[PDB]
Amino acid sequence: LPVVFEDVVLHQATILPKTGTVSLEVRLLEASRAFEVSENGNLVVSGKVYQWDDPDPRLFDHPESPT
Amino acid sequence: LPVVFEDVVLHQATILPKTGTVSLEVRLLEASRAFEVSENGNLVVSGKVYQWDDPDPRLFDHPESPT
Repeated sequence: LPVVFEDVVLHQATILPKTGTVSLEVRLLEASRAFEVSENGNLVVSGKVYQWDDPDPRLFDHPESPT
Repeated sequence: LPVVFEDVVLHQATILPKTGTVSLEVRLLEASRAFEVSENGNLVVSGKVYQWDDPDPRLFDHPESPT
């Protein structure tokens, strides 16, 4: 699956504890091409994710050097 | 449940069939306080819906008429 992300925003940083686990939940809206990651009911990440329909190898050609 | 809608948007109008039925699917992201209604996988309505924490009757008092 070649994927495309857009307008990714990180609202808060989750801190992994030394002992235990943290549960991260992902909810997708296929129609609106929007996603949302949450922890304990608190929004942590949001943006837009959808499949890349027509990949272009041109995109990954290395850009002209700053120097 | 006193509810508050916000930034509601309608993308298309569904034509109720004369014969048969039409099924609408609604999805909520409680963390983002957003909702989407999809018809056959097509976005129809979008916005933000959340519970009204502190209702106040003063809001519904009729504004004085300019005439």
